[PDB]
Amino acid sequence: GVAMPGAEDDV
Amino acid sequence: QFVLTQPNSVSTNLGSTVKLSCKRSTGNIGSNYVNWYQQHEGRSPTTMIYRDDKRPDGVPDRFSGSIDRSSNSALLTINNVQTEDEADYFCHSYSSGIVFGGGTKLTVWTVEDLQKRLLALDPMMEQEIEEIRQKYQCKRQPILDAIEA
Amino acid sequence: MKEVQLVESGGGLVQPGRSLKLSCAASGFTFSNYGMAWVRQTPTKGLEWIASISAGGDKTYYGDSVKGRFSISRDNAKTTHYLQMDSLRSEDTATYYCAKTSRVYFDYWGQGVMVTVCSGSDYEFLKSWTVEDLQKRLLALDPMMEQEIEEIRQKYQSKRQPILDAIEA
Ligand SMILES: [Ca+2]
Ligand SMILES: [Ca+2]
Repeated sequence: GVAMPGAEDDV
Repeated sequence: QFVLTQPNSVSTNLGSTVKLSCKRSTGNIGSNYVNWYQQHEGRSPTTMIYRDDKRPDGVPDRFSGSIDRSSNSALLTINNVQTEDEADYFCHSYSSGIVFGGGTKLTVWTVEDLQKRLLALDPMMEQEIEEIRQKYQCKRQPILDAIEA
Repeated sequence: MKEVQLVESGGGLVQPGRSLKLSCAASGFTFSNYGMAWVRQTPTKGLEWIASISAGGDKTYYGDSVKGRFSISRDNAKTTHYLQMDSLRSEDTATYYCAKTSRVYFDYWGQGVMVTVCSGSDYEFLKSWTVEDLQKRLLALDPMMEQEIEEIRQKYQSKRQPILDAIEA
């Protein structure tokens, strides 16, 4: 899985 | 980078069920999460659906999202449509960049709620007038600068 | 139990080629636990994602429109993030929203701030004019602004009318 660009470090 | 295509305008009758579509142009609609935002006239967008089909608390049950892979599209379904639902609806997804659909414009009390609704029009009107003031300040300033010279 | 609130400041009017810095103050959550973003809107072109900056502030992303012209940053000890806008163009005219991320979507949005970029149009031709000629152009320009403002007032006055009579009785 991959997070939305720029949200990859959201908790 | 893919594109998300929504119909410009959709009309339905009150109490009916309306299916707003969001087609992805290249790659699979099911590859990345699809989210839906509602934006009322003069207001900020708010989340209606996140992670394809989850409702934030405070979003009523009659809103529901889904993914229709057969047409490579996402669907925002609204059951028993009310007049309060008339708004612009944007789907949203991503891959390497962030993509919004173009938006589908949907068309279809006690004294305190009415008063609140009336007074809310005043800041919206003022904001539109302020945009116009700024636009014409651009056209006016060269003249006034020319006059001082 | 805290209501999340994002508040943009800055913006307004600006010349092309020049610069503007937008601010967003964020409240109601642990600021450095979440990415922040900027999305802009116009009536015809819809929403366009402009820039994102990761939670720790070490990674930034930009939309095609603004690559190399806009720079996004954040001051965590201030719960604020910024959009520095350079080399502004007429087509950058838009309402700019700040937004918070929650992994896979934008969960909360700001109020939106209007940025108006003037045309870079040449106004050298004005120098052959007299003060009187220049004043006559002002007298022509203002009736057209007034017409635009009046059509807004009419648009909202039909919005007011049913609420106003529903209140009556
Ligand atoms: Ca003359
Ligand atoms: Ca009219």
